[PDB]
Amino acid sequence: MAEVEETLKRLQSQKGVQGIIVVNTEGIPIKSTMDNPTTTQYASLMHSFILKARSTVRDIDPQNDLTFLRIRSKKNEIMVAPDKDYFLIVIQNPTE
Amino acid sequence: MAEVEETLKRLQSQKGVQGIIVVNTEGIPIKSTMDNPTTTQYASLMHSFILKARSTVRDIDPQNDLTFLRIRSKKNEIMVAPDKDYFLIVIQNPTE
Amino acid sequence: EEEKQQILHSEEFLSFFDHSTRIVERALSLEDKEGEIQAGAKLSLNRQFFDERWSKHRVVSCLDWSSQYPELLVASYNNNEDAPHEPDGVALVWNMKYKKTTPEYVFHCQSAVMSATFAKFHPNLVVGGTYSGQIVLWDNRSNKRTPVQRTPLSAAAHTHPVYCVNVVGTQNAHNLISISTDGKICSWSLDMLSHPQDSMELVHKQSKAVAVTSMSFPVGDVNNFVVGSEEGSVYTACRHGSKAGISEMFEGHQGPITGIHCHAAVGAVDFSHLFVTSSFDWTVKLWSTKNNKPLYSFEDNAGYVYDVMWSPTHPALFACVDGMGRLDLWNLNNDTEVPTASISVEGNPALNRVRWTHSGREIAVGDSEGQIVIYDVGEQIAVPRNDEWARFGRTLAEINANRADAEEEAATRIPA
Amino acid sequence: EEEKQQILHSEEFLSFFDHSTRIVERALSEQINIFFDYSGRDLEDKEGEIQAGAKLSLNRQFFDERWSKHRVVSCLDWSSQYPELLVASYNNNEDAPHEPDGVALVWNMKYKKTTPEYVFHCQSAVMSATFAKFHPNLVVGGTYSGQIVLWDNRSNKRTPVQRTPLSAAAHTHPVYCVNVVGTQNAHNLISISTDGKICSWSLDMLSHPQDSMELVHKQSKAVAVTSMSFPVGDVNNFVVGSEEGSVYTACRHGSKAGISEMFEGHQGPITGIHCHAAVGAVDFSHLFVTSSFDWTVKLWSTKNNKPLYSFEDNAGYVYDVMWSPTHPALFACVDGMGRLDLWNLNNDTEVPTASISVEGNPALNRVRWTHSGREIAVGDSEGQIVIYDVGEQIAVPRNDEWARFGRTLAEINANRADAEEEAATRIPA
Amino acid sequence: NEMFRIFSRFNALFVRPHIRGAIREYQTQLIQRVKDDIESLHDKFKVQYPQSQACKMSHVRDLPPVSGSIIWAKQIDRQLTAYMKRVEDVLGKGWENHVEGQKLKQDGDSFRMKLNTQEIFDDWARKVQQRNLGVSGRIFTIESTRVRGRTGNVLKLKVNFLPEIITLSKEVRNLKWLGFRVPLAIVNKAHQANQLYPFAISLIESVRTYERTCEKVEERNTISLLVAGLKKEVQALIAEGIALVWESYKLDPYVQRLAETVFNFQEKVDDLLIIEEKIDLEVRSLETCMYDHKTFSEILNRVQKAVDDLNLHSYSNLPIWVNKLDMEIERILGVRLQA
Repeated sequence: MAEVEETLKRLQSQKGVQGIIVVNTEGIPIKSTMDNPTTTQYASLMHSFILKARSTVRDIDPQNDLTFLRIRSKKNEIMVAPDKDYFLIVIQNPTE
Repeated sequence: MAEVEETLKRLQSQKGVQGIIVVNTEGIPIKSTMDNPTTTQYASLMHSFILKARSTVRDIDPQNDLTFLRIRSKKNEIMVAPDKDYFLIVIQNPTE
Repeated sequence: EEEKQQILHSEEFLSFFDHSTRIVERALSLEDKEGEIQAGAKLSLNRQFFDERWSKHRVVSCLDWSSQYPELLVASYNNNEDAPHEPDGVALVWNMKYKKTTPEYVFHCQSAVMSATFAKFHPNLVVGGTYSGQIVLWDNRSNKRTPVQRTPLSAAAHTHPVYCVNVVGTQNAHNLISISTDGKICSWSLDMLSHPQDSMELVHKQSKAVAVTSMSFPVGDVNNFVVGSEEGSVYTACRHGSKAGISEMFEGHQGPITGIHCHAAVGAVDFSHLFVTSSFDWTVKLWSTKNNKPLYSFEDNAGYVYDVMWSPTHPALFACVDGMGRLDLWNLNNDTEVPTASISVEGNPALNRVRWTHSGREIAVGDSEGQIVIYDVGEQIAVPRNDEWARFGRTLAEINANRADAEEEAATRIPA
Repeated sequence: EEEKQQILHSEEFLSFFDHSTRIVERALSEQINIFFDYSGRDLEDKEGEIQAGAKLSLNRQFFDERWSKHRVVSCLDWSSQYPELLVASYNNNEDAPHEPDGVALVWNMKYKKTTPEYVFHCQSAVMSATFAKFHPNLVVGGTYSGQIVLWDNRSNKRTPVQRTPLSAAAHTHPVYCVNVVGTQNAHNLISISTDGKICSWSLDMLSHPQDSMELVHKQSKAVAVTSMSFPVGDVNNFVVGSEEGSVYTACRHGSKAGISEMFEGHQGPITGIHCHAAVGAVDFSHLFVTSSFDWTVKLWSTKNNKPLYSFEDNAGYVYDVMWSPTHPALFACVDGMGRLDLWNLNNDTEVPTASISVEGNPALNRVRWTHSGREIAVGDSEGQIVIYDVGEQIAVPRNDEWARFGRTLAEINANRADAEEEAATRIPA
Repeated sequence: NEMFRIFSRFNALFVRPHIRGAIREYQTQLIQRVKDDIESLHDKFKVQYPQSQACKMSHVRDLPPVSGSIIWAKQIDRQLTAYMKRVEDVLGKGWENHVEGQKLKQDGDSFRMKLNTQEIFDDWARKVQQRNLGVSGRIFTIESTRVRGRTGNVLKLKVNFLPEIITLSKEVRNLKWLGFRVPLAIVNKAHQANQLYPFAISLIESVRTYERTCEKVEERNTISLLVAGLKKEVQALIAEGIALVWESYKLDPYVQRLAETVFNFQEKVDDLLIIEEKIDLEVRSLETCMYDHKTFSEILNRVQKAVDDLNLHSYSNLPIWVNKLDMEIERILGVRLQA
């Protein structure tokens, strides 16, 4: 718990980070640091993107690196890291 | 004139670049010099994932401009971006 | 491709691709089991393909790696000695990567097939010839193990048993060369196989033609090849031209040409003059285009050497095999007298042909009993540096000077 | 809430989170911006001033704060199987007594991450720290209490996986330093205690060593092993340093097991003894480097009873030194003043060839270059391991530099013989 | 240093007809350099050895403190003497004839006065004589004291040892290396302490292991009866050790037996902790499980496999633990049945 939380706080220790959220497909985040309605809504949105990306991967190659898939867009480098038990979605910056 | 071919050579011969497709906005790769079906399937998968990313963005805020989607997979972790005008493919490994 | 180009050649699409490519480029810019490089990567006899329906009572005839895809082995079998009812002779294949012992196309041949090789000019098929006067083509596309088409076994084609054949010309313009025991130089049209595209009754030394038992051509020099002889008169076979044929009767042995390939190692020093040869008289010598006599030799084993076809990268290594059942890979830059990589097969059985892979990554070996054994040939000896290629060429020149010096010493030191 | 707290505290999910954070590092360090410039025109100022010390330039200070509270670099050894990182053996957590006395961090080279890719916690202070080349999922370290333990870098436990038991036959005295000895065929990780026991152990049994013996020489006088040195391959032969100040060459195998020879040239306790770290065509097994707290960096020969040559540049008690892994001439040097004074024997003998003086006396304890020698690593009192890059101003070894170094060694022997003759002539009547 | 390098280069011109001229030309520069060197040596000596940064580095080297200060002073004196000898060789014997040489001689006399170290040796000997120590005659020196919150004597039984013995051993080693006189009776006592040191380390490790076992019992008081056999074995071994005397020759075999017992207790405690966590999780899960026959059967089978493993584990009071587990299962099943 505290190990994963410290790892998240270290990866998001970069200044200006939009938000690093340990997430879930259930529409709520495992560990987020944003506004609660926005965090739950973005958790559901990332759940939808995660299901679509999982189907896309299984269509392309069903044995790929299916534990993380970032979105390094200019707005937020959305580092989705869906684990096997939990999940993560880190809307991060393009710098660090 | 040679800018498109230069971009294809840049994003296809980068640091571990999988290959570059100057594809149209339909998603599927344009220049496929082998069995095109794998390129079209992977590009349709990536277009579905990009639409999912757009849906998540609009869930957060639809007026966000995107640079790329940093897809991470064992076949070709694509840092590409399917667009409404074309599709520029850049699949490379940041650690390689 | 017009729509693909127009999607590519849009100005906005080209600019977006350039910006995204530059941005992405700037953003993204056991060991002990691996410790057998100099002690096993050059010789790792692994793939023991022996189809008992074919391997038993049969020997190995020749071998090659397919240019279209080197993952397979395009090799034939010799005359099945104890199969009066069963097929006379066919070709097996063991995939290098995939673990499938069955050949993808067991082209069973009615006669006894002489030798064969794959062909990437029309990569759907394989080609070969018979030990009774036929050359046939079979394809992995078809579903018949018999010959898809046969060259006309008449005066036009190789009447005598033609043991060597090669598809002269790449996919640009292919004309399957055939050389007969009766010396019928026959560049055959790979598409129209009714009659060969060329019918040249090759001969040398005042039309007293020799038995061309080992055909070889320089890499890319489609206008000149090299033909071995049973009488040893290996005369440089010009391939293109009116007077094309075996001209310079360089004699660098004392027996029939066992197996000879053009020593076409590639690097800084272009050794296209040299050509590795093997004799029936246990005389593995290095004949060359300039060196009318054998430049340097090797006569270690008592029995006759099987064949010689060095790898196409390092001029130092002379890939061959001993008649007493052992490999023979002598690296010239490593040693000049003793055979360097004289690996020994199990049971010391003889072979009649062997070949490195088309990439040089593995040097397989045949068997008299038919057990096809493939030995990996890694980068310990096959990786030629440009300096190492130049070093081997300079060592060859120094050895030529030393041979001239030793000949002079013998000439001035013979007590007469 | 309860579900998220249980998921985070769950073992498999926490391990997946750690692996994902490792990937987060491997991406966050590898994620450059969009319009970054790589044309190389901006290096005009860098190459213009590179003519005054290109061979010395700090790369990155991969220090920390949760494990560096007044805990200097107890050891240093660049990794081999995954050479993209280095270790940082922090000293005892004196400034943080609440923390355990041993917190071993890993400095970074591939990524710009201050935190490490692993950790090796220790109950006592880590005396030495070794990264295992033949085992790719762990490291080696010895407690200042005297326990040589192992905490894996690939597992999920910074605590000792298996500690050396405090047996009476074991190293009850503090284990000063150990070496990752033995190949895959016969691995025997040797040890050296404050008493100096040569625990030629086995790979597995961390409580039962394969071979152990408290060493003594000079009429069975026990010697405190200041450091461990040996030729690369010589299982029996070895060298050592003494707290009382007498380097003694050691035999491991044979009936004369222990310090067989004793080449004493220093004037005090031996700081560090690295062997011939770059042997070209010549064989430099008859001599080695030596460091001592007597303000003089020595060079003692395995043959010569007295030391071969002395570099006495230190104005005070030196810290640590070692020859370069690549250049036979170059030999890194470091004292208490932080004076990175790598000297090239064949190039610049009298003065240190590469003088890099970090001000404020950066409290070096061990200065170790990379396994490939691209950057030399040394750490001050705090633990800021400054990897000064070994640029080509000194890094390049000549084609004849092996033969030229052998000729320079012969010339050094000749000049030493001449000095001995002059000293003999200086004896009056 | 530059002047010394120049002198070393020009040493080949001693017989040449320019040596005296060079000496006359560079006498003033050599005197100034000698004054600068004497000033630097005086500044280094004014750097206080007792709180030196180099002294901190030497403590980082793990040397004894007073011996290390003496070693630093000796190294400074060796550097000063070497510089003086090099200067005397460069400028000839009787270097005090010049004014700069006389000033250098005065500075060297001041440095020799300020760098004795015999006073440090005498102070160390006086401190050792004042101490006059000897311990470890009794095995379990029961240091029972009223702990914070517990007035009962917290029995910190152990050999009569401390870091002072290690300090004495290091001081003896340093004195042997540096050549000093000392209280040789204290030296013999230090030799005996160095002999007994591994046994003392084993005793301290046994005390730490016993503390760890007590902490494990305090944690898993819910399983404290289950490791009762290990607790009884450890208590018996500790009683035997307490009966033993640390001066006894049997101290080594007693320490070996105590180490074996401590290792057994630690392994048993760890295994029992893992098993007890599994059992408690199984009990809670069976209480909160879905009320279905298959689910109850699966929970019961998991509990039974855990019970079989625990029986193989060779814990103490297995029937009592089985009875407690059965009663708990009965209560859980009763709640489920009422519902």
